[PDB]
Amino acid sequence: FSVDGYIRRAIDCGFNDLSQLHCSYESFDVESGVYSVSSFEAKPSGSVV
Amino acid sequence: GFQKCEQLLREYGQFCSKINQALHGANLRQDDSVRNLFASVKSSQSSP
Amino acid sequence: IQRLDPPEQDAQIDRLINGRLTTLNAFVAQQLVRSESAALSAQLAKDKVNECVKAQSKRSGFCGQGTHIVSFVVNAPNGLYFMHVGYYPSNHIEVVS
Amino acid sequence: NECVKAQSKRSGFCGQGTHIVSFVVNAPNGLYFMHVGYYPSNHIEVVSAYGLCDAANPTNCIAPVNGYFIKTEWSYTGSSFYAPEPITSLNTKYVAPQVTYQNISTNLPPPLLG
Amino acid sequence: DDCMQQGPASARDLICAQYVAGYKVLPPLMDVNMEAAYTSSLLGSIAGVGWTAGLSSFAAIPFAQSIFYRLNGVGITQQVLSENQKLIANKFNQALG
Amino acid sequence: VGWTAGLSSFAAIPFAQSIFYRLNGVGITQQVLSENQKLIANKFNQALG
Amino acid sequence: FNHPIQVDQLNSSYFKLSIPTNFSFGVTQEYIQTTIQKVTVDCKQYVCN
Ligand SMILES: *[C@@H]1O[C@H](CO)[C@@H](O[C@@H]2O[C@H](CO)[C@@H](O[C@@H]3O[C@H](CO)[C@@H](O)[C@H](O[C@H]4O[C@H](CO)[C@@H](O)[C@H](O)[C@@H]4O)[C@@H]3O)[C@H](O)[C@H]2NC(C)=O)[C@H](O)[C@H]1NC(C)=O
Ligand SMILES: *[C@@H]1O[C@H](CO)[C@@H](O)[C@H](O)[C@H]1NC(C)=O
Ligand SMILES: *[C@@H]1O[C@H](CO)[C@@H](O)[C@H](O)[C@H]1NC(C)=O
Repeated sequence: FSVDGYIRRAIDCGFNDLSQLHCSYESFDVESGVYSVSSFEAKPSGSVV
Repeated sequence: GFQKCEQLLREYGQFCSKINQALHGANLRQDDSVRNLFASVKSSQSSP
Repeated sequence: IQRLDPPEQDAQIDRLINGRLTTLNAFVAQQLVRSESAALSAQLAKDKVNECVKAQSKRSGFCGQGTHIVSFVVNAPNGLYFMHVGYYPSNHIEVVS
Repeated sequence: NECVKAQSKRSGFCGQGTHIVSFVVNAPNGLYFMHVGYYPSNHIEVVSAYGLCDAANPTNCIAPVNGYFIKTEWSYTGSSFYAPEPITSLNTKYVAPQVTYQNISTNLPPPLLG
Repeated sequence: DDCMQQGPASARDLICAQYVAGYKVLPPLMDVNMEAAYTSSLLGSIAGVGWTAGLSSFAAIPFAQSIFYRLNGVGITQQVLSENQKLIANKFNQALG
Repeated sequence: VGWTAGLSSFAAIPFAQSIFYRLNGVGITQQVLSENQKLIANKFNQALG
Repeated sequence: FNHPIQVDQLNSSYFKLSIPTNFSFGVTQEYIQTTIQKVTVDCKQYVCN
């Protein structure tokens, strides 16, 4: 949010792992490093009943 | 000693096992600390 | 138990459980912090006996203040009480060397 | 730095006994120190001097270096192992005279034969 | 039993609380006489341990003799220590007294 | 490394030679170390073995 | 209580020396932990699955 309140820039926090990093620090600029982020989930391919 | 409570306590997992083990280890730590400390204060030779 | 039936009795007992579990976790966390601290401190005591008491130290400020001469040790309620005897100069004068 | 890269003179810092040499290997969550110390045994009691002075020349006195002057007349032994050897200029230092030094008048060691 | 036949010593008696609250204070690893034995043997080792090279031999020398070597070792000459032995002992005694 | 003054020079000397200096430095005389070099090495070896 | 060797003081200008006649080498073993296992947690997955 700019001083005048408009949104000029944003991060989609679920787009990729880099985006998740920015969101977790609530910043567009984070320091260099190696960070753990949410795992890449396995998803169901079907169901058994 | 209330059974209803104990029944509900069980749903929190082995809570008390964790309390007891953590303190048991913490208590062993002092016996080991003391044993080591005194082993080092101990003199080989000394005058009366 | 005497006042309430199970659907509400449960909620009330559960509040007491949560509070007591919290208390015990806090207690244990502190016994672990305090025992870790005491253990480090015990190693300091070990070093002082060897450096201070069983030897004359040349390390300024390790034992007592001033120049170390001799130290003694007695037991204390939760540890050791060190008695460091140092040499304290006074009435300094200036000379040319 | 104290143990492995150096011989330590700090009692109990490294291992027990008198430190000689230490080695290090890795361990699962850290280092495993291997401290080799010198452990004395079979101690005996002998009679020692604080120092020796020439009885004829009382201001000429010696003290042992890293050892003791022992009766056996007087001889020198290293501090960690009883093994009498002659008192020589290599195991003595000249010192100011003291009331506790012995006055020797016969078998004067070479540092006092002046 | 003390907490039953006499009861709590005062308000908030944490020793008697043990049998009520559900906690126990455990005894220390060594009794008092053993700890005293360790520091007593330590006292008797001081003069003869901090004396010369190596940690293997013991010089059973007077405490006073040890002090004078300790003072000489920090820069007080032997002529001074010899003239002032009674003064030094008195100052030492004042420091501890 | 544990041989003389300063941390800047390295004396590439035998381990055994280092041990004898270390023993001499704690109060065992050279006459003793010289007579007992094999005894000393054997005791050292027993300690590690 | 394991008593130390008692060495008497003398009423004289001499002193008693309790000195070794024998020796051995021994090894004091010591372990120093320098690290702990490094763990990260996917907190969102842990809590909500
Ligand atoms: C080996 O020989 C030495 C040298 O003779 C001997 O040590 C000397 O012993 C005498 C006493 O036998 C000391 O002389 C005096 O002793 C009294 C004892 O109370 C002191 O009070 C005296 O001090 C006063 O006088 C001094 C004179 O200058 C003053 O300076 C001082 O401030 C006091 O006023 C005095 O010490 C003598 O000093 C010592 N010598 C040394 C170097 O200390 C030694 O005992 C003999 N060895 C053995 C084992 O007998
Ligand atoms: C022996 O010890 C007593 C203890 O008071 C002392 O007064 C006396 O002078 C001592 N004798 C010697 C030779 O030191
Ligand atoms: C030193 O102790 C060992 C222990 O067995 C013994 O075999 C050896 O003969 C001893 N040496 C002396 C000089 O007593």
